[PDB]
Amino acid sequence: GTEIDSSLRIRAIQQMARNLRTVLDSFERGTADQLLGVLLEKAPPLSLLS
Amino acid sequence: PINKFQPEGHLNRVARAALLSDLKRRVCADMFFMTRHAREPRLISAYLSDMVSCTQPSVMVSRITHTNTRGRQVDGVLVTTATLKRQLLQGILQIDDTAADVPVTYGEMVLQGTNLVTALVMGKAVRGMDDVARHLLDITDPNTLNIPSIPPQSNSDSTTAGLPVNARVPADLVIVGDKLVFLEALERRVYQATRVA
Amino acid sequence: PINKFQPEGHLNRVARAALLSDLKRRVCADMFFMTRHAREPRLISAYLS
Amino acid sequence: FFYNKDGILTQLTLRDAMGTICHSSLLDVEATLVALRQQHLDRQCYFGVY
Amino acid sequence: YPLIGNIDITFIMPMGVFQANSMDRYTRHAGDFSTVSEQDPRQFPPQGI
Amino acid sequence: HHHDAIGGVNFTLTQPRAHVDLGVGYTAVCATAALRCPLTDMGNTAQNLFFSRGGVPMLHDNVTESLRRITASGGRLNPTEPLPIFGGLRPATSAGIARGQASVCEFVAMPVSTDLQYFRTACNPRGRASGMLYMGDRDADIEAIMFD
Amino acid sequence: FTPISLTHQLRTGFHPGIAFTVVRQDRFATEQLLYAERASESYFVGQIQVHHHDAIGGVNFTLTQPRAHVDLGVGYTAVCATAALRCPLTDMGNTAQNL
Amino acid sequence: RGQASVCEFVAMPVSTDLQYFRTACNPRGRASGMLYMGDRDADIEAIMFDHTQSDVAYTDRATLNPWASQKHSYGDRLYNGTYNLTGASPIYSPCFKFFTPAEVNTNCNTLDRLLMEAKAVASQSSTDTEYQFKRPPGSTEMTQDPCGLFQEAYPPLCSSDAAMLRTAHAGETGADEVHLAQYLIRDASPLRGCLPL
Amino acid sequence: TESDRIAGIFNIPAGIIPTGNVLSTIEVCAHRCIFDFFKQIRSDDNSLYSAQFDILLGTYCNTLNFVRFLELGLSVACICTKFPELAYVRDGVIQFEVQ
Amino acid sequence: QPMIARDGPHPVDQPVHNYMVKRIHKRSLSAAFAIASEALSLLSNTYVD
Repeated sequence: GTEIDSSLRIRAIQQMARNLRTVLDSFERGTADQLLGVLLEKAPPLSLLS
Repeated sequence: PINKFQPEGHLNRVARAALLSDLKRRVCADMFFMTRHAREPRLISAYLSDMVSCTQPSVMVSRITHTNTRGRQVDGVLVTTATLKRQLLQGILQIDDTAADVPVTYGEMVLQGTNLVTALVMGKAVRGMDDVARHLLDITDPNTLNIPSIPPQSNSDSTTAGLPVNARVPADLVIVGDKLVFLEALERRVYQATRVA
Repeated sequence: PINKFQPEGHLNRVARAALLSDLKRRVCADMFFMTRHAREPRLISAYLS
Repeated sequence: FFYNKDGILTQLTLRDAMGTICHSSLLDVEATLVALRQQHLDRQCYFGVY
Repeated sequence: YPLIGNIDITFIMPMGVFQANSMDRYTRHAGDFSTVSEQDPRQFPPQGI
Repeated sequence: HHHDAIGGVNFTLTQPRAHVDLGVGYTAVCATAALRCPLTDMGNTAQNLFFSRGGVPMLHDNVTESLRRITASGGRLNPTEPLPIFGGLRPATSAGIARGQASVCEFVAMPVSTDLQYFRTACNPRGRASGMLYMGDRDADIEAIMFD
Repeated sequence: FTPISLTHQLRTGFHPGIAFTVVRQDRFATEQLLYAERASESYFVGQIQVHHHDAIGGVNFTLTQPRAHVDLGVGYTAVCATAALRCPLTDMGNTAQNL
Repeated sequence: RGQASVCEFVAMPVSTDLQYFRTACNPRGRASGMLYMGDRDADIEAIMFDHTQSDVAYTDRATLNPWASQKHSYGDRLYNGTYNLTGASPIYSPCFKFFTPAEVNTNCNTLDRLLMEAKAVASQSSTDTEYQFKRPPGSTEMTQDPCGLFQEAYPPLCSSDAAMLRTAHAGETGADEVHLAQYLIRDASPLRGCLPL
Repeated sequence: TESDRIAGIFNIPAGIIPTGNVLSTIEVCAHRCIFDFFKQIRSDDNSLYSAQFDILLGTYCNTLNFVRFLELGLSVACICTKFPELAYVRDGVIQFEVQ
Repeated sequence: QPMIARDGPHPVDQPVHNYMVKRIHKRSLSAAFAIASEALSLLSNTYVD
């Protein structure tokens, strides 16, 4: 509770929150990537399907 | 082609070699792209759009900024030669406006109070030491009401004095792609009847 | 080409020689401009300007 | 045969390379020999050099 | 990024094919590729591609 | 997953998921549209067949050594000169790369009096057309097309 | 292949068993095409002081002003490209270099 | 008609593959440069001078000519800036940049270093003189220099015979490549549609 | 060098209020072999008036723009549904009855 | 920089923060202005003329 370690603790929790926000954003970013992957694996070419 | 053919970075030997061959072909081809393809305005308007939307933007702190008469802020300046300005304006690019709103005041800075004693005694200084100290103390000293809020933003608390005024100035604005840019070919306002090339 | 090529004046030998070759080519080309480019209605309005 | 700045035909012949190949630097082999003697050499046969 | 996928295309060329039939070794004109040698160095069997 | 790390602690967040294609027919159609730069070199890089061990050798070892020595001359990729026993016989690495990854060319022997019009269209390098694509009456019709 | 004999053969019309590449560097006058972004630079302007010294007629006043510039862009905020071509400054002649 | 440009002559064997000069080539006979690394630090010297390995670009041979491409060959002892044979000459050598190994630091990546070297570099010749002399001491003028960072040189419209350089149609020039023992090298420079004939 | 490093930070007097009164005013030049930086001036000197300093002209930080999967155009190609007990599913099935 | 989550034989990525420092570069601007000595003698009369 000294006046110098409080700023370091605040910087630590700020870095932790800033990290965790992008970690939770990564799943919403990667769901579309997984969908593109499984849709690319599932698709026959047009030149043989038509 | 470095920005396009490399998606992110950390290219290996093979991708860098292919990129180098593409660089050689592109720098051999697009050397005199406007005096060569003068009869095709479509190619010139296509590569000017690539030139404008191939550079990254910058920081976005401003109080009064350059804008046209309607209110749309401008995205840069495309400084030319007057012959190239005439060739661009006759048949390639389209005029968006004839007058623009430019700022007049500069915006000064000074050191006084804590910055003056910090510069005189220890030999360092910082922009807005009062504001930085106020934000640090009000995010450190009080209770949980104010501490868990550190948003990266322009902030700019207090900041007394200023002058948010604009003046209408005759200058030709063109549009390329989706960006509104200036088109100045300044040769008579400056570098006229003086010895500088 | 005199008022187009040089910005101000007092060129050196090389710039004067290149300007002189440009003068020779230009005075050889566009001397009978209205009986040569009679079919084009845009070149005459471009050189009158 | 090539073209000038103005389009005039010009010619470069072998008599022009006489300011380069007819210098004393064509017989400046000593630095080359010094650099060549400081390498790894094997015991080669001496029929054509002796 | 996906949708920047790759493809593999295989190329085939013969190297030492000599057209064995005498009726197939035709030239479409008299002086197609003339030379100075008394024997034309193109009737010989090819060795490269 | 609370897991220890080099300096501190590594938290690995794992989420499971699954997918079902609820379509009767085909519900996704892809097609190649544009062509970017070729990633490989269309060069003349001859394949060296001295990288493999296991076949019958010649009786004289100097014949094989000299044959490998002339074969290595006039080529890009070759086994290294000490011939490392208990190893993979990797080719010696080189300096920087100019125009992409080198593509090797494999050579197939065939008679001189070969119909040249066979190579003017999309042909097969084996000399006889094969594949699974031709069936209709039985199961073991793929070794009859390919080899009989 | 003695250089005196090479002089004889090159003057006469003989072709010695050698060949050359010429290398010739040429200059051209080009009109460029510069684009700059909005917040491309931060430009600091100082204060102006004068300097005094004598001259051949009278005295000379030298007004100077220090200024500093910072490029506060993360990536590249200015793109230039050569657009047009003017007349070449140099000659594409045949002037053999003398060693 | 302007400042005379000097020509430097590099010796080579007579039976030289003529197809090498029909595209953008290197006068040294072996492709060199800082642009091909990514594995170690001492690889720029192995590209330029080590002839145990093959050439980087034309990768089935060591060098086009063996008289101006080794460590201490005739052309290398004549045109390298390290040995300083032509130091007292006041005349610019146009093949100085193709033979001199440039100073290189290995800390940066190839692409950003390339963009650093692609800017408007300082001049290497003189403008006010009449013989294309060396750079005067303290002359400040910046030229955008292509083909000096790629170490290449573009062949112009040249031929060994004046007969085949022009056809009889009152119009376009000749295009036949080889007649009996002569040759006509078509233009591969960026000046394809310029420099009138 | 170390004496210059000592004198470099927190420069000499520079107009700071005194903290304690020094007694026993004697000749301090004789025992100069104490302290780290000793400088003696006769009456006045021009090195007492220095004001060079460093300045930080602002820090710039960006904020990320978070994406949502529903807002994309790729969300129309799937029917997302939650299932918390997915780890206990051995082999789920779907069925079709087409006439 | 942002992050993306993926599975398979790909290593798990963690977000990366960058710190950069740029510095200023000092230039100048100069311009001359001359006063003739006769004008200085005229403007330093000191209540004589």
